[PDB]
Amino acid sequence: NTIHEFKKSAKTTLIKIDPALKIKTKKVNTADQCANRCTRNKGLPFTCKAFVFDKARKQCLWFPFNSMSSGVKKEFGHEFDLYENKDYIRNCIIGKGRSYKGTVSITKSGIKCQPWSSMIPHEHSFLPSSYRGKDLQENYCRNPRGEEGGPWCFTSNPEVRYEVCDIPQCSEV
Amino acid sequence: TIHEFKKSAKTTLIKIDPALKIKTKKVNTADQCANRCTRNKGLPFTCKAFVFDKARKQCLWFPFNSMSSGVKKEFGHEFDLYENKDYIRNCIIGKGRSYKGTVSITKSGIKCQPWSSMIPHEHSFLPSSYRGKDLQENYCRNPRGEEGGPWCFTSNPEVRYEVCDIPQCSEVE
Ligand SMILES: O=C(O)CCc1ccco1
Repeated sequence: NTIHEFKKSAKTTLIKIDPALKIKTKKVNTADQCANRCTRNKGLPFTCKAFVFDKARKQCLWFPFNSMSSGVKKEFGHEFDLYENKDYIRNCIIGKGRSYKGTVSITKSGIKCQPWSSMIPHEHSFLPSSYRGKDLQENYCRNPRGEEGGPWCFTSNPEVRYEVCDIPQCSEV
Repeated sequence: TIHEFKKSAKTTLIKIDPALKIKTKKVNTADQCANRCTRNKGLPFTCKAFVFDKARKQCLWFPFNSMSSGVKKEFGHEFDLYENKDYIRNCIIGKGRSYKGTVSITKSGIKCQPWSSMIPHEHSFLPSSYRGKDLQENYCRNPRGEEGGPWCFTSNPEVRYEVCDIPQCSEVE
C-alpha cells in the first residue's frame, strides 16, 4: 500500500493538449490499486510519474508526466484526485526556491509546519488563494514571495511564528 | 515507512563538523528508526538519514546524509545506512554521472536488471570495478557519463539496455 507515498492534489486531473503524449487507463475498485501499479510500474509502456483516480467512474489514469510537464494542464473535477510520484517532483531548490513544489513540511529545527489554510497557532495573510501558482497547500515549506532565506513555513510551535526549512540547493559548487 | 529510504548495507556516517546535531536511542528494529525519522518526532532537526546498529540495536538519526559536506561514509558490518529519499537529489545535472537516486525503471517502462546479475544480459559493469559510482541494486546509473543520462540493463531479454526517464534539474521552472 504505497498511496501515502504520493503527493495528492484533490479535485484535480490532468489533460494532454499535445495528443502525442501517452496514457493508460483501467477500471478498478480503489485509489490504492492505482498507486500499487504506478509504484511497481507493472504493465505500463512508460515511466509512471503520476496517476488520477476518478471516484465516479472508478478508473485509474496512469501518466508518463505530471502537473509540471510541458504540454499538460490541470483540470478541475469533483470526482478526481491527482497523485504525483515524488521521484518526479524536484526535491532540491533552484535559487531561492520560489518554484519549489516538493513535500518537505518540517523546519530546520525539526518543527512541524502549520498548514497555510490555518490561522492556528499563527494568524497570517499567506492565503492559498492570494498566492496562486505558489502551491501553498497542506503544510509544505514554500517561498511564495521569493525571499532570500529559501522555503519556510509558519510553525506549529506557538512560540516560533516562522522558520526556514532545510532544503538543499540542486547545484552549488 | 522504511521503503521511503535508500538502504546502503554495511555503512555508517561520521561527522567532521562537530556542530552538526545527532540523536541516538536504543531501539528494537531498523523499522522503528524509520518511523521516528519519517514522523520527525522528538528530533531537534530535519531527519535526512539514520543508521541502525544491528549489534547494539541503536538508531542514530542525522540532519545530513552521505552527500552532505562535513561527513564521511565508512564501512562497518553491523551498520545499515538509510537515507531519506526527499534529500537525495532526484534530478540530473549534466549527464547524470553523480545521480544516486532510486529510480529503477527505463523510459519505456521496463524494470531494470540488477547490476550484479548477468541474466538476461551479460556485462562488464561490475560494482567493485566501479567503486564510487553506486552500481547497487537495479538503479538507473551513468557510470561513464554517456549522452542520454542514467540507464540500465533491462529485465526484458530483447532490450539489452535503455535510458531511464530522470528529468534534468533544468527541465522545470
Ligand atoms: O510573519 C509574517 O507574517 C511574515 C511571513 C514571513 C516570514 C519570513 C518572511 O515573511
